[PDB]
Amino acid sequence: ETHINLKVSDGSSEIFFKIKKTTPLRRLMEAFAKRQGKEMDSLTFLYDGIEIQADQTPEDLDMEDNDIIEAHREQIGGLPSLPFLACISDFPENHGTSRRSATVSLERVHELFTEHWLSNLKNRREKRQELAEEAVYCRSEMLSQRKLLAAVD
Amino acid sequence: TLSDYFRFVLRVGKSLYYAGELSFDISKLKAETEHQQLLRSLVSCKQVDVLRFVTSQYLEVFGTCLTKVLSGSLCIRSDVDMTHFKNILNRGNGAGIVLGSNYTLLLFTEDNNALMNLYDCQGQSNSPFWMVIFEPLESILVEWSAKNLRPKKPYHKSQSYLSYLLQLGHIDLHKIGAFQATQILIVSKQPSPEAEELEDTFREAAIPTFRGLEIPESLFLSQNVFVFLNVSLEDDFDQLQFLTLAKRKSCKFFLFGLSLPLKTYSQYLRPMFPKGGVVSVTLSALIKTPRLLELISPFLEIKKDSWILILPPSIVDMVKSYFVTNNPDKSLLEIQNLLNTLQRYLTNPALKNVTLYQDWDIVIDDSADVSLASTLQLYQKKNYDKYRRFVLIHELKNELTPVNGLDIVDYDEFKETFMRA
Ligand SMILES: [Cl-]
Ligand SMILES: [Cl-]
Ligand SMILES: [Cl-]
Ligand SMILES: [Cl-]
Ligand SMILES: [K+]
Repeated sequence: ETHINLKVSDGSSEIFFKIKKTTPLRRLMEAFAKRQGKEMDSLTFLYDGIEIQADQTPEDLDMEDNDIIEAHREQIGGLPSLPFLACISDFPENHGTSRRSATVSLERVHELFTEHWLSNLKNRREKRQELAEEAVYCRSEMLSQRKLLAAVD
Repeated sequence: TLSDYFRFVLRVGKSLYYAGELSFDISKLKAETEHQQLLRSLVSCKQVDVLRFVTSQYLEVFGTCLTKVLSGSLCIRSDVDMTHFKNILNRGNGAGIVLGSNYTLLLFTEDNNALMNLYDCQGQSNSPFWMVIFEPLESILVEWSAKNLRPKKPYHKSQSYLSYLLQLGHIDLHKIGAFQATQILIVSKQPSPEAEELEDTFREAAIPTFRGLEIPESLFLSQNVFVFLNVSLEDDFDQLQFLTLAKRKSCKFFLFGLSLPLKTYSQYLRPMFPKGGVVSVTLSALIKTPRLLELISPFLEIKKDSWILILPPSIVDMVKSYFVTNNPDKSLLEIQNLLNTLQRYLTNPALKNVTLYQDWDIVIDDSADVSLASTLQLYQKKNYDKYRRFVLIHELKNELTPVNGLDIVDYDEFKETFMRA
């Protein structure tokens, strides 16, 4: 009737909200951002493919009980391309690539990326709290890449 | 510019042997407007060296980072050794790849069921070969891809990859013997991305791990206990209720987490309360027990290497002041004699481990006892890297509010516990 339950998710973590349909989503967005040490502008919330501004209300978007809002972090360097960079090898004239040779490569690529990310911290204007959550995000992603590479059948 | 074809010589491998001269229809790219920078490069290109390779399976799974621009069948104007080039692609079950500055090329045969579907290769079959053009990758990335042979710091099969990543991130838990712990204790403010990532690391090693502000007393009793404080508690760690008990129970302490100062151990991993300790006395104590300094002197001798006694530089003038205040009509000849004893224990460097607080170290308070107790507290915050214990001898034990990490004991307590050794 007066309130609705919403689910904000970034694919890995979900949070539920109880808010009036007549109140601006600014509070909901800035709340979610806080739990990730992020600024509200550092993320992008979108409901049904469309983005949401800080003044639009659940009444505007005509949101319904138990609906979802997808939060999307801004891509981090070339993080998503790392495992692909490791798979590349010399043209097989005589030898053939090994699945172990790929994981060992991924180790080197994960190393290069890290050393570069850390070295890049001077150029970062973000706060400590926000860069910390990111470093942890990077490592969990890199870990996921490793598990996926070793899963190749 | 009137040409509709991208024509080039194809060389392969470390021998750079000539496979042949090929053509690729780019007329579908001339109508577009977004890839002019790309097309100009394609045209001026007259030679393509295929030196790298990637399997089909890896492309299907990790190839989405590529941005497809155009795909089609290659045309052979001249065939020097294309047969061999085909055989190798088929045996390798993959595609030759070129990571250029202005574009990315994939070359594979029509026998490659995987890639024929992965890139919707349809239309005119000009030859057994097919090519796909993607947008170039960031310079930095291509560079890593070339240095992707071997890591500088090798991953060990016995360690969890989760810890190895932390290791690369300059948090080397193995260097501090963390993985021989009998209990892990993790503490942090919220939100706590690092703290709970750390919990994961140790839960993987099957080491008993607990996280939170409220830690049960029983968890400190293990043989080899590790206490990890997140950087977010670097200035409030003396609010942890369990701090002193932990020190008593021979726990090892570490600061961990990303820190930005300019904006064995590792950079984002730091020891706390390593060894030794600091001892100070309150005025209320110096009066209840005048002999204190010369009476705990022997303890300082033994611990001359890991311990120090620390008094404020104004300690003589401090006693005197509070001696007059307390006893306004007490004789003066007695005053000088009591003061000479302190001045003597400071003036004459009898002990090398008898230091004086720096003038800017003293925390001010109307009560001298509160002042000295607060100065030691501030000393723990600024010297947790040099000393483990911080003991304050004071007349009445429950007269001062406890400070986490400190031992506020009267002489008798100090006598039975610390001096018994
Ligand atoms: Cl990312
Ligand atoms: Cl990292
Ligand atoms: Cl915690
Ligand atoms: Cl870090
Ligand atoms: K213990």
